[PDB]
Amino acid sequence: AQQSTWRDFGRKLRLLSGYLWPRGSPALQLVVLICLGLMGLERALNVLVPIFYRNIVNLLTEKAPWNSLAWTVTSYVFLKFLQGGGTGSTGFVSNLRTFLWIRVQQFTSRRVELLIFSHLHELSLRWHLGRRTGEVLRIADRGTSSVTGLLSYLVFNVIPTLADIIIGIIYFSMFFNAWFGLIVFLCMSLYLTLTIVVTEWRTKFRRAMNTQENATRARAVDSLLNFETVKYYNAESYEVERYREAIIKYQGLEWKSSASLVLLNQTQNLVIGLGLLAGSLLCAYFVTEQKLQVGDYVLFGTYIIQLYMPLNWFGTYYRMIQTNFIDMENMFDLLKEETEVKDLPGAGPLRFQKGRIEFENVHFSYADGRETLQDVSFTVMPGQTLALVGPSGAGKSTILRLLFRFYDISSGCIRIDGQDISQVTQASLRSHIGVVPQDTVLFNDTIADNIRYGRVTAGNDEVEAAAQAAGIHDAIMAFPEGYRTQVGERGLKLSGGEKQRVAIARTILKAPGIILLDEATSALDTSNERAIQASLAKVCANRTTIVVAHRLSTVVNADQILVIKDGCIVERGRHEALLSRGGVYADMWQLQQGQEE
Amino acid sequence: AQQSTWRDFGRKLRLLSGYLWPRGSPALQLVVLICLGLMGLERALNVLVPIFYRNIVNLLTEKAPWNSLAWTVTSYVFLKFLQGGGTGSTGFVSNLRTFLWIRVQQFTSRRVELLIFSHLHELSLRWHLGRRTGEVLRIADRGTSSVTGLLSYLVFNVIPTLADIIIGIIYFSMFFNAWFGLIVFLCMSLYLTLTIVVTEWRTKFRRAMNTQENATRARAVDSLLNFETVKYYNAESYEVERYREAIIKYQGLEWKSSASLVLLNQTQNLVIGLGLLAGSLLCAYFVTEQKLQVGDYVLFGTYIIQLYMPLNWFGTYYRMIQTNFIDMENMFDLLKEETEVKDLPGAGPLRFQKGRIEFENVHFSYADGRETLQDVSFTVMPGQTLALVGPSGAGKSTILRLLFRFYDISSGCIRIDGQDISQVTQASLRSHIGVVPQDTVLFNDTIADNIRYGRVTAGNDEVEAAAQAAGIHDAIMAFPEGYRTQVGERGLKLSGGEKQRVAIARTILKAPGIILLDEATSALDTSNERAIQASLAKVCANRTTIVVAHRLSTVVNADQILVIKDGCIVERGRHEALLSRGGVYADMWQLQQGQEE
Repeated sequence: AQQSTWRDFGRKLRLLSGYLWPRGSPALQLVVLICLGLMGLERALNVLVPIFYRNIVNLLTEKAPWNSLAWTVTSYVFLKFLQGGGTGSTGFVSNLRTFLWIRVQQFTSRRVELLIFSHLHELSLRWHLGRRTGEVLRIADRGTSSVTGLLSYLVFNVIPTLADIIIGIIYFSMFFNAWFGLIVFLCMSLYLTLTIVVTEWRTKFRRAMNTQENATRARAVDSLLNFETVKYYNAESYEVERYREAIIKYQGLEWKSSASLVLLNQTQNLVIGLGLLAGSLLCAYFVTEQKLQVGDYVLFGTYIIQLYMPLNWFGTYYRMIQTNFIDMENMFDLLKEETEVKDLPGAGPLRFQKGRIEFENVHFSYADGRETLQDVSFTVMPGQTLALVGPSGAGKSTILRLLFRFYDISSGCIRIDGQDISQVTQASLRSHIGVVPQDTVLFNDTIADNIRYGRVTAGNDEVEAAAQAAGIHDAIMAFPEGYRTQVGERGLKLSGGEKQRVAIARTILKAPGIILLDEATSALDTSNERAIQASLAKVCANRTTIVVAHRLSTVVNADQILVIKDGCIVERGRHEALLSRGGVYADMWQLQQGQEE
Repeated sequence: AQQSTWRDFGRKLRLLSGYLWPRGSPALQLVVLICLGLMGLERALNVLVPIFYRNIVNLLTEKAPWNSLAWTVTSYVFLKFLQGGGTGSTGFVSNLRTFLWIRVQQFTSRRVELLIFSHLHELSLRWHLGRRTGEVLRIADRGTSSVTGLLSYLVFNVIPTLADIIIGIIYFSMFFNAWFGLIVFLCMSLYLTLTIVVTEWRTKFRRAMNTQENATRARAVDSLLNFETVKYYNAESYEVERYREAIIKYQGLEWKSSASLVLLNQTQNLVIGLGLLAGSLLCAYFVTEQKLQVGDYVLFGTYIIQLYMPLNWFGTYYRMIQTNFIDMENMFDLLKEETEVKDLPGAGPLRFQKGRIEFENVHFSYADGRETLQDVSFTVMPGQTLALVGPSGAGKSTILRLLFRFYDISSGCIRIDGQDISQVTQASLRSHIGVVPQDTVLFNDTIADNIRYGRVTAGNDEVEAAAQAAGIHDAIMAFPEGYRTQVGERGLKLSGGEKQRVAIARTILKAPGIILLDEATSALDTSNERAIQASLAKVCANRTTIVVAHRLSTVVNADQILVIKDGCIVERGRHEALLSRGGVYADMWQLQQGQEE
């Protein structure tokens, strides 16, 4: 229950990383089994090959014919080839183990990254505005690389290194005289303690260096963005002198940081030299003079400096483990709770005998932000043109946003045909109704598979039926590549109303039950819209149509309109009556006829 | 004369990097001398210490008392401590050499970076058009780090490594039998050739991996910025399937890249193993059986794998040398030619008996861009209010920049008092006249040393004389820290006209001869300006004043105005006459009196 690094670490491993591989089950567990087998084989070879080095030295000092030497030295060169030298040539089986490990690394990275990317298509848009999304994608894929590097380094470069230390200290404690193992243990404990102490002494100097670095960069960048000001008042020498003393003090701080780093290197060198100074325990100390051989010296001198080379790399792991742990908690905690979605059981899709919609007393405020609807209730028969054309506040878009189930509002629930919307599922509502946006964004793809996006699986009718029904067969046959023009925004800007008519073509390829015009054009001239409205309102048919606008040449229904004020209806009138009797829309009509010239 | 990497490289070293250190001349050449001495000492120790290893092995196989062994093995541990192990512990004298080298590294980095930063305060914005300065500052400090890393790596990690190779091959060619040196030379030539061939084979795979990486990132980021479009039309599975196959083909390309990298590691391992396979030339090959000792084997087995460990690091140097060379040519060529400045000899500062200014037929166009002045000539007596208040084109703001000597214009040079401006120096003109900008930018500093820039070494009359003469002593005594409020833009936004009145306070602390009131407020209400204009025009005194505006409640001089049209005067009139006779300013006055309500 405490805030530490084993309660959450033990909670996230309760069979969560246990079904990590349920896809390639015949031929993926064999890969990790062969990787563990090669890891154990390499840990065995690291102890096995200096024994053969000692055998070569003992056979040279105790002279033998060439048949007892040639196969021995070729087998030694072979067994050293299987484990490489030191850092150089990285061994024969370790890099092969990484070449086999890269496939399951790609598999687990693909799994966790698709899990994140599939999680970020639920959890609603109310939370869809943190302030940015490039930063959350950057911490997302840094977190995926972080968790795969963390698991790889923790299972490959910490635990096998410690196992090599344990098998070496068992070797020195059992097989020479149980005297060298005390030296190895004290030297390695002193090495690790001095390394972590000078590392935690160095981190604050590095942080001060970074703060002085971005301070002395921010002192210069604003001085050079003010070029006109520095060409004024002829004071360039003062600014270059101040930047001179700023970079002087920055060089002083990073000189302190470099002094800390070379002191770390000096302490590691002093510890490894004092540990290697016990090579004088190979002469006249009941060693090598009475009861040991010649190769027992070179075995020590090879194996001690052999097992100390992975201990150099404790630098640039510890900070990497810290950054990987903070990236793991950032990707684990700050991404996955819930926002709004209620897919409760016992839910039929929808009921669609007609196209009615019904409203009863909606009440919502934007989390005590922008004021919005109150006391709105009306009933629309199947097949009707309805306008929401009041002043440009929040209640206009409010009608457009709410029927699509972005968020719940009040105890009262909306009733489309015969069932409330809080009980039924999401996908039937998102499929049976279809809106027309204010502006259409084409993806970086062709024009033909931007019209495809609603239906799916083309079917070879989108250039034949949808392009002709929108009246755009000429312009889809007026492309240099025929119709496959592979630009959405990285090439030519297409037009203003062309994006709206291709959104209407997408709506035709959706075939909705209730269409919600949502601010039809709002960007270009009305002379194109009033000319091509016979094809724009072809999708306007025997179905419920709800349109919002402010250029009121489109609203010519003359049946009933619902001019809104501050999210509150006070008239619930109609077009001829709001031009005649209840003038609020009439005053807007006077100022609009004054606006037309 | 050819475009290659030695003509310019030999031209930039003709005594340019020869006076690199003329500041710390008593105690900075000793530092680089001790660094070269320690480099030579470490190159000597790398050959010296395996000789003592051979002596230890020969004395152990040819048994001696402990007095002939103990000092020998302690001296060997000492001499190995002075040069470290392999990569581990980095030696005793090399890291000390870098600790002494970091000071002269800071010195040369400070020199070249202050040279760049002092060069970028000269010439004319006839370059101050490069639509980006963050990138040129980024390329600038990357170039400084580039050139210091290039010089350090070239003098420390290439030439001493080659000297170690030469002294080793002289050792093998002179001291064993002149047979092992052929093996070492052939092995190292084969190693370097295979390394550079597989490196140039791998670079194109890395470039293809980077192109597929940013392609598959750009395919996802625009899909997720269109979250409303993907919540529309319920087609999330299609986008995640397309992103699935995109990251599949990206993983295939980077699998090819990783295969190339592990093939490079395999080729290096094969070459070092085939070179080490000549350790079978230490048995029955006129070696170690008739005329050599036991330590001659371990000398070979230590020194061959000793001198091959710097040869591993040819990777991640060659690409670094390429990036450092392209950064060096980017910082060397694309920064320093000239723009405009003419500081020719034979130039008096200025002549300042009065405050006259005189104009004769200016003609300029913005490099065939925006059309500007033609046929403008007039004469202003010392002490006069003059307006340039035509339509908002390019001819209004032409004069302030032009009189301040930003650029030459035509054969007609301007004559301020008795001398043309193309002959005299820059600093006297930039000091004797002072302008008032449209908007004032406060630096990230206190308020008191933002007023202090004009005088230099203000001492403490700026809060007493300048703050009282501008009438701002109350607001400079109304701060929580008294007056030292350490925010310019990172804290509170101060006000609109407060920046203009503190610019007027800076102008008072400049004490100009001719003031150019360039677009006084242009952002806030006129009721503050017309109330505090008695302190705004306190600097308006017995001196030449030139003001530009469009809110014409300020221009009340009624002496002579110079309303401009398309950079051309056709009236050269006055206020009462342009309201009475030559109506162009009168038509502007009619539409402005129609604009006031």
